[PDB]
Amino acid sequence: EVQLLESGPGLVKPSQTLSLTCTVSGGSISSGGYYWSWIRQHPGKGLEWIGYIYYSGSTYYNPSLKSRVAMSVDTSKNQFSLTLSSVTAADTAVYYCARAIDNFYDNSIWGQGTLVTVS
Amino acid sequence: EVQLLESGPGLVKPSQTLSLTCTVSGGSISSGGYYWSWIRQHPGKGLEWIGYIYYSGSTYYNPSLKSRVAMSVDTSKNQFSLTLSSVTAADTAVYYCARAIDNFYDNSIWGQGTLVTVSS
Amino acid sequence: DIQMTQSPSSLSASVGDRVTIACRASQSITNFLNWYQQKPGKAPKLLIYAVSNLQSGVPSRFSGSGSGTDFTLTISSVRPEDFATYFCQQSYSPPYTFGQGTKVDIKR
Amino acid sequence: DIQMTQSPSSLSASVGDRVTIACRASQSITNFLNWYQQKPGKAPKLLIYAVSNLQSGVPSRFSGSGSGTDFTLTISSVRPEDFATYFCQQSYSPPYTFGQGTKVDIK
Amino acid sequence: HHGCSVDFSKKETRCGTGVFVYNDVEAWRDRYKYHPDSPRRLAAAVKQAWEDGICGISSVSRMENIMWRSVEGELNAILEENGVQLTVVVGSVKNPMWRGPQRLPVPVNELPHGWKAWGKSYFVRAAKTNNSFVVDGDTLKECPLKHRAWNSFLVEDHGFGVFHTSVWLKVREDYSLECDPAVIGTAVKGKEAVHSDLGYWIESEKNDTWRLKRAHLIEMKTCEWPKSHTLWTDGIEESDLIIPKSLAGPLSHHNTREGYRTQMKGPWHSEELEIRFEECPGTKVHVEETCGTRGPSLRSTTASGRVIEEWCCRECTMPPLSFRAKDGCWYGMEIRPRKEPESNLVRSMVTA
Amino acid sequence: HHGCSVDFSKKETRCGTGVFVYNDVEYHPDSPRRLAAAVKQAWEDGICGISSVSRMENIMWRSVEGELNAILEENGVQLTVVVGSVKNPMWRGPQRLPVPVNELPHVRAAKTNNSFVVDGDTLKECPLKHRAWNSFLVEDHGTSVWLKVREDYSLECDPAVIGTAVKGKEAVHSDLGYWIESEKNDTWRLKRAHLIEMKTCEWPKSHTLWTDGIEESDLIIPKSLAGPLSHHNTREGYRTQMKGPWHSEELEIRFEECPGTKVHVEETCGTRGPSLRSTTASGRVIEEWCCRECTMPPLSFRAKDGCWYGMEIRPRKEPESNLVRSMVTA
Amino acid sequence: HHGCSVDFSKKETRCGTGVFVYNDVEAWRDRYKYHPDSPRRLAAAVKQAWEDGICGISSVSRMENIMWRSVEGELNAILEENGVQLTVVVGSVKNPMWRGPQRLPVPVNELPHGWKAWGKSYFVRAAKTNNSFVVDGDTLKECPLKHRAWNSFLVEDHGFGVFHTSVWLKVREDYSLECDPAVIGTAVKGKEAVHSDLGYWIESEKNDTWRLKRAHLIEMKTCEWPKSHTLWTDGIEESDLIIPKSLAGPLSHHNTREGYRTQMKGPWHSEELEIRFEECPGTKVHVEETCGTRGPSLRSTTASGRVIEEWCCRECTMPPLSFRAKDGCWYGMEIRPRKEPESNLVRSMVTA
Amino acid sequence: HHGCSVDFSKKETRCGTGVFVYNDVEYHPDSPRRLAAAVKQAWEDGICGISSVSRMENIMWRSVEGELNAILEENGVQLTVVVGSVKNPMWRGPQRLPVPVNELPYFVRAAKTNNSFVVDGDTLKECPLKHRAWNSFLVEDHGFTSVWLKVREDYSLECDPAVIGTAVKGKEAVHSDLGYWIESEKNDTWRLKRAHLIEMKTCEWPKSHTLWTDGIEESDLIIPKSLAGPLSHHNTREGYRTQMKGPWHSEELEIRFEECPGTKVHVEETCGTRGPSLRSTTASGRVIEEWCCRECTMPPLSFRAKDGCWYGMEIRPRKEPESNLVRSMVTA
Repeated sequence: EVQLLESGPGLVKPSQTLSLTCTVSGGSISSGGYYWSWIRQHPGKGLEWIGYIYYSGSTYYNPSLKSRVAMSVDTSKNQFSLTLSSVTAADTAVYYCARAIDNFYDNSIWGQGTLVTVS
Repeated sequence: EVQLLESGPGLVKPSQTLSLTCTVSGGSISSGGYYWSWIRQHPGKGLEWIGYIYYSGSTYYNPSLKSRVAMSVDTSKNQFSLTLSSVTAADTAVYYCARAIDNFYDNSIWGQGTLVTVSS
Repeated sequence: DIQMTQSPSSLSASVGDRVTIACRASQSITNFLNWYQQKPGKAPKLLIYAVSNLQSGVPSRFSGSGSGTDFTLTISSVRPEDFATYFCQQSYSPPYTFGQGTKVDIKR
Repeated sequence: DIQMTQSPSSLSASVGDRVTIACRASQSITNFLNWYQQKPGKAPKLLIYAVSNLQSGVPSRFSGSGSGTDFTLTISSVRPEDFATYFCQQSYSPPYTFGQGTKVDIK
Repeated sequence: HHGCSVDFSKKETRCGTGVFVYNDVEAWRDRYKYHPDSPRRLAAAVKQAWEDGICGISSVSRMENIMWRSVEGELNAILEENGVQLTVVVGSVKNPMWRGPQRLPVPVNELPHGWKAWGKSYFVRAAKTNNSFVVDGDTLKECPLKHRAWNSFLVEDHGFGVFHTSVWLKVREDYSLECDPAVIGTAVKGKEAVHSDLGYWIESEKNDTWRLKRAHLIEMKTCEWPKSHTLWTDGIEESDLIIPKSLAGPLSHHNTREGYRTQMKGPWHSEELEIRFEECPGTKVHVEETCGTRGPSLRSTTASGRVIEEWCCRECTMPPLSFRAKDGCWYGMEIRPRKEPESNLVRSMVTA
Repeated sequence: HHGCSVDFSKKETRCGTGVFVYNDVEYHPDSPRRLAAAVKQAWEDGICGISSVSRMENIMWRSVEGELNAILEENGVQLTVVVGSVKNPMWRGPQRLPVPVNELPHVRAAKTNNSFVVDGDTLKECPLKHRAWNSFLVEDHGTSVWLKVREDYSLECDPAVIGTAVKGKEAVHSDLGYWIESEKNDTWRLKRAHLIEMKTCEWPKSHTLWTDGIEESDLIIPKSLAGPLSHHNTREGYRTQMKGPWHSEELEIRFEECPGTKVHVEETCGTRGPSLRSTTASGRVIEEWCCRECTMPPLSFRAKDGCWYGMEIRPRKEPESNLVRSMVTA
Repeated sequence: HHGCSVDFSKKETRCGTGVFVYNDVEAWRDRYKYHPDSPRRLAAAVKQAWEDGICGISSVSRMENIMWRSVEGELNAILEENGVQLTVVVGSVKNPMWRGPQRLPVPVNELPHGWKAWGKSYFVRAAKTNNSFVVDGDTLKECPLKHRAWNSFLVEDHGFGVFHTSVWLKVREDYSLECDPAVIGTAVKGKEAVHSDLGYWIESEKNDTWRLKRAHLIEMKTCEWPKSHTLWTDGIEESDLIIPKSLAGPLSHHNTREGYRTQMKGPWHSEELEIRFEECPGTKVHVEETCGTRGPSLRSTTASGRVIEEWCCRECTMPPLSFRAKDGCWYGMEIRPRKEPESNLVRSMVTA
Repeated sequence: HHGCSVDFSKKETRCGTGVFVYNDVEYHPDSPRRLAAAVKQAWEDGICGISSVSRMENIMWRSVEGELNAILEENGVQLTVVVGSVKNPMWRGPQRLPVPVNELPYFVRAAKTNNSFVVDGDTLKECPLKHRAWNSFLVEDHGFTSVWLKVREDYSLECDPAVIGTAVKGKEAVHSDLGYWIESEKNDTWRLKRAHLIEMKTCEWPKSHTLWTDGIEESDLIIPKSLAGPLSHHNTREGYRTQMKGPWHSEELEIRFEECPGTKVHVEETCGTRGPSLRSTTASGRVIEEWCCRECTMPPLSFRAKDGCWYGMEIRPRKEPESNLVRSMVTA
C-alpha cells in the first residue's frame, strides 16, 4: 500500500544543478528494513542505476557519475531527494525513485517517473 | 480540545417524534471515564436537565418526561442521540449535549445548542 | 425534586464594585454545588465547581463559599466583560436542577 | 562493472506459442538476478526475483531458471497483454546493472 | 520437575520434585512465539471458512488475540500468493467475550505455494482487499455474532513462564465448550486451594466450611471449566456458585459462600476485576429482613461521585461480597441501599 | 511461597509465586498432662489399646513412651504403655479416645500388671473391637508437628498433610504415605503409585479431583484402602483390586510386564481371583500369562519379594496351586 | 537483604545475608509509579527553564522518557491553572542519546495553585497551546540540541524489580556528567564479574588475564560510569577500552581485550546490541599483515543480502569481535574484507 | 544462579538471576603422595616448616596430618609433620614449597621420629621465620564441600582470589573473603562503615577484586595494606590515618565507629599525640571516663575484642597518664 510520487522542474538549463524530490505516502521513510534509490532511463536506451541511501546514513553512488550526485532524507516532510550538478544534454532522461526491502534482494517498488530535459 | 456538535430538524409537527444527534470530535465516545447528557432551555424560562447515558448502558431519565425519552450510543459514527416522542407546543427550546467527567461532580463541556420549534 | 432558589433575581453594578448572588436549596446538599455563566447566544459555561474550586482559565476575582443549604458567589471587582446570566446547579442527587438565574447588568 | 547481455534483442510471437529470452552475465552471479516488465508509458514492475521466485499477482505462465552466467525467462502461453519490454537486472554487486531490453510483438 | 521454595515468613527452605502451580496471570503481555498449524494449512482453513459463510472470529481469551496479532502479517502475505482475495483484520477485545456458534474447519489439502515455518524474515507485505476476515473489533454491524467462529484452537506445547519460548497450537476436529486444559493449574495443600489459568486466579480457604476467599480476573471468558481440573465436583448445584458457570466458573464446593447465590448480573463489562469479601470505603452493611430483593449489581458511588452510606441485605453473611474495578466499588446482587432509591444509582446492564 | 524450578528435559528455568507439592514419600502429642488423663480415662471404660492410622502415629507413640510413663507415675497410676511394630493393612477399630474435662494434678518405672498396648502383634490380649482408632488431629503442620485429641467421631484421613495438584497433562494425589500419579492419554488414567503404608481411612472429597459420576467398582486402589474417589484412579479394563498383595510393607503399582514374563489377551483363560506372585516358592519364573479382556501393558505390583500380577491376569498352563497367592481382602 | 539461591546444574542451595546484584535490564517497560519532585515544584522548574531559553529535554535513558510520559498529563493540567501558556510534548528516543549542555534549574518559590501528591484521581485535561516544551523526538529542527537540558534528575528511593512500587526523583542542584549510581550494581566472585545498570549487562572473565566476555546493551547512553562502582580503575588507558568512555563504558581492566582498541565507530545507531567474540555465519577471519587498517564498522551482508566470506586483520586475537543487531552482524573496526572493496558494503556513520 | 530475596524493612520480595555475595565470615590437598614428595624436597634443601596464610590452611594441615605421616611412613622416610595452633597476626615467610618433578612410590600412625616438620605453631625458638614457607597453595576449583588445593609454581604475595567476593549495589558495598567482611556506605562521601575480622593475615588484596583503586595514598587506608586491606576509597574515613598500631593480636576483631560504654570523647586542640591503641578499661576493670583527640570526627573509631574495647591511634585519655593503661605492642 506504499505509493511514491516524485516531482521537480521539467526543464533545466545546462551547467546548473538538477534537483529532484520523491514524496512517500502510505509508509514512513524512517522505517527499519528499507533503503531508497534513484534510477534514470535515457531515451532509446536502457536503465541506469544511480545509487541508494539508508535512513541511518550509509550511501552508495554510481562511479559513472563522478562526484556529481548527493542524496538526503527529510523526515519532517517524509521524503528523500537527489541533486545532480553540472547538468548536460547527456543527463536528459526519465527519473524514478524506488524503495527496496533490505537484506532480501533488490526487490523494489518504483514511482511513475518525471522527465527532465536539459537544453 | 474536544468539540461537541448537535444537529437535528429545525421544526417538528405536533404528535410526531423529535430526534437529535450530537457528534463528538477530538475524542471518542467509548472512553471509560465519561458520560453523556442532554439539557434543554425553554425560551425565557430556566434550564432543564433531561438525563444521562453511559457507554456501558446505564441510563437515567427525568421523571418530568413521563417515559417519553430514549438515548443511544453509536460507536461507528462516534455519536449519541436523543429521541422524544409525542411532542407538544411545550417542547420548544434550545437543546444542548454535554460530556461530563465520571465522579467529578458535574464538570462538563456543553455543545453549541440547536433550536427546535413545534408548530405548523 | 430538589428545588433551588436564587436571589436576587437581577442586579445592576458599577465597574469596580462587588456583586453577590445567593443560592438556597430545599434540602441539605453538602458541597455538590456548581456555578454557571451564560452570555447571550452562547452555551452556559462552568465557572466554579464544588462550591469553591475554580475552573482553569477563570479569573481569580470570582469566588464561592457556603455549605449545607446556603451558598454565595461574589465578584470582588466587577469588570465590563461580566455582563451575563449566572446559574447555580446542584448535583447531589439526580435529576440535576438549576436555579432561575440572575442577570448582572453593568451600570455606567 | 558487471555487464549484462540479453539476446535476442526483439522477437515476435503468436497468441498461444512459447517465448524464450536469454540473459548473459559477464561473470558468475550466483542467483542474484531479477526480471522486469515495462508496459509502454509505465514504470517497470518486478515479475520474478532471485531467478525463479515469482511475485504476488503474477500469472503462473511466467517462469525462470538458470545459474552462474546464463539465465532464461519463458512465457508458456503468450496473451495479448504480454506486449512489453523485458529487462534482466543483477544485484550481486553494486552498482546494479540492467540488460538492454527485449521487445515482444504480438503476431 | 526439580524445584526449591522458601517461606520468608519464619524460615522454610525445601527442595525436591513434584507438581508446581505458578501464578501465570497476564501471560499475554509477555514475549512469546506463536505457531498455529502451518501457514499454508491455516490459510486453507481461513479460505474454506470464508467460502462456507463464516465472517470472522470471536476470541476465547487474550492469548488467542495476541496470537492473531502475531500471525496477521504472514497470513496476509500468504493467501495472496495463492490468489485469494481476502484480508485478516484484528481488533481489540471487549468484555465479556461472548460465545460463538461456529468453528474453524480442518482442511485436508492445505493451500499450495506459500511457505513453511511461521517466522519468515523477509517477505513482501500484502495490499488491502475488499473482503475482510475480522477478529474481535467494534465490528458487529458488518457481521453479527451468529456468523463467527469460537474456541477453535488447542495448545499442544508451550513454555509459559519462560520468555522467548514457542507456543504450538492446532485447529481442533471436534466441537466443545471447554476451556483449554493445557494451561490450567489446580492445587490444594492443607487448608488453602487454588484454581488458576492464564487469566483467572481463584482462592478458597478452609473455614468451618470450605468457601471462596478471593478471586482475581483479568478477562471474562465464556467457556466451561473442565471437571478433570476441578476439586470436589459432586453434590454441587449450579444455582449456588459465586462465579457463574457460563463465565468459566468452576463447578466446585470451593466456588461457594454462605448466604450468596450465583452472581448473574455483576459488573462483567469491566476490563479487570477483583472479588473480595470486605466493606467498601464509607459504607456499612446491616442484615435485616425489611430490605429489598436481589437485583443488578450497584455501584457504591453515584454518577457525581457521592458515596452512599448505608446498605442492607436480607439473609447475607458478613463481610459483604464486593467487586473492585477501575471506576470504583460494586456490591453483590444481595446488597441493596437502605434509604437511597435504586433508580439514582449506577447499575450493571450485563447478564451472564 | 516464592521459589524456582527447572525442566531438565528441555533446559528451562523460572521463578515466581504459587503452590508447590513435593514428593515426600521417596510427632509431638497434645500435652504430657492431658494425654495421660485421656489414656487413663480410656482405660477405665475398657479401651485396651490403640491401632495407628498410619506410620506417623506409631512413630509418635514410640517417641513419647517413657515420658508418658513417668507422668503416669507422678499421678500415682499403676499403668504402663507398650508400643510395638505395625503390620499391613492397618485395620480400623471402633472406639475413640475421650477428651478429659480436667487435667491430672500431680527414670522409667517397672512393668506393672496393667498394660496399654499401642500397635503390635498383641491381638490375643485384647481384640480389635476394643481398640481406639483415628483419635488425633494435626493442628499446625510444621520440625515439631503438633497434635490434639479429636473431639468428634470421624472416618476420614487428616487433611492437614494432604497435597493434590494438577498442571496441564499431569496430576498427583499425595499425603505422607501415598504418592499417586495420573496422566492424560486419550483419557485420564492412573499411571503409577507408590505406597509405604496401607491405611483404611477415607480420602476426603475436598482434596480430590473429578469426583462426580464414579462407580466404586472401577477404582484401582480400593476405597477401603484410602483410595481417592476420582476418575484419576481408574484404568480401562481393570476393576478394583480387593485381593492384591496388601500384606506387603511397601508397594509400587506400575503398568509393565515383569522380566521374563508375557501376557496375552485370550478368551480360553480363567476368571478373576487373588493376586499371584510371578515366581514360585522355589524361585522359578512362570513364563506365559493370559487374561480375558485386559489393556496392555498389564497391571503389576512390585514388593521386596518380587512381582505380583493383577487379579485379572492368570497363568496359562501352570495350575494355580503351584503359585504363591494373596490372603488379604479389603 | 536476606536471600536464598540455587544452581540446578550442580544441585546446591545457599541462604544468608549479603549484597545481591540482579539482571534488571529493560526494567522500564514494567509497571512503576514515578514521582518527579512535586507537581508544583516541577512545574516551576519547567516554567523557569522556558523563561531562560531552554527549549526542551534530551533524555538520559529509557527510564526518564517513561517518567516524562507518565507525568505529562498532570504536568499539563497544572501549569494551566497558573496561566502558563506552555505544553509538554513527549516523543520517542533514538540512539545514541546525545549529551545536552543545559540543566534544569531548581525553583525557589514553587508554582502557586496546583496540587500535591502526583497521581490525582480526577482532573480536567488541559488544552493544547502554541508554545511546546519538547521532550525527545524528531524535533531537532524546531529546537537544536544546544538548547536542551540533559541529566537533571537524581533517584532517591526505588523498588525496581518489584512491580507497582514507587520511584522518587529530585531535580539536582549540582552539575555533572556522571550516571545515576542508585541503580548500578557491580559484583565479582572468583573468576567472573559484572558491571550492570538498568540498560547494561557487561560480563568479564578470568583467562590468562582479565578480559571482556560479552555485553548486552539495550540503549546507548552518553553519561560516564562512576569510578566508585568500577573494579580495577588504576593504571588503565582510555584508548584500550572496548566500549568507549563517552558511551558509559566503565574505566576498568574488565573492559579490555588483547589486540583491540576502543570502538569509536561501531554501529551505535541500533535499537539494541550484543557484543560477542565469535565469527558470524558463513564468514572466516584470518590474521595477515597485508590487510587494511582500522575504519568504520562494516556489515557482514551487503544491501542485497549477500554474505561476504573472507575477512582479514593485522594483529587480532581470535575469536573476532562482532556486534549482533536486528539487521545482522557487524564486525569490529580492526576486521576488514580481503577481496571485496570496502566501498561496496554497508558501513557505520556514527562516531562517539 | 537463580534465587529470591527479601527486604524486611519494607516487606518486598523478588526473584531472578544474577550474582550474590553472602556473609560467610561469621580440607583436601593436592595429592596424597605428590604433597609428601614436595614436603620431602622442601625439607632436603633446608625449609623448616610452614607459616599459614589463613585459618583455612591450618585446618587443612590438621585434617591431613595423620594420613600424610602414614604415607611418609610407608615409603621409609624419617620425617613427621607437627601441626599447632595459630596466633595473630600471621607473619609471612620468604620460602616457598617446590613443585616436585617426581612422585613418591593407612590408619597406622608412625611413632615419634627424631625429625619434626612444624606447621604454624609455638615453635619459633626451634627454627626462625626466615626458614619457613608461606603462601604456597592455590584453589583449583572453589566448590564441592570439597576444596581442591594445589601447590603453585610461581612466587607471589597476593591473597588467593578464588574465594574473594566484592559487590556494590546503590549505596552499600562489601569487600569480603572467608575471613574478612568489610562494609562501606554512601554518606556525603563514600566511607568505611563496619569491619569484622576473624583473622589478620598479611597477604595483599588483589586489585582486580577492588572497587575504586585510583588516586589513593596508603596513609589514608584504615586497615593497613600490610594486613590485606583493600587499596580503595571505600577503606577510608574522614579524620583518620592508617592504624598500624592497633590491637592486631586479638583472635577476632570488630571495627566499629561508636563510643564504647561508659566513655565520652571530645575534640580538642590541646590533646596528646598519635600513639598505640589503648584499652578502655584498666587491668583492674576500671573504666576511664574522659578521652580526647586533636582533629577526629565523631563517632570515634573503636576496636572490640572479647577482652574489652579499644580506641584508635588518635584518641588519647584526657587526664589519666598513659603509663597506667593497657597498650598494644604490635605494629604492622
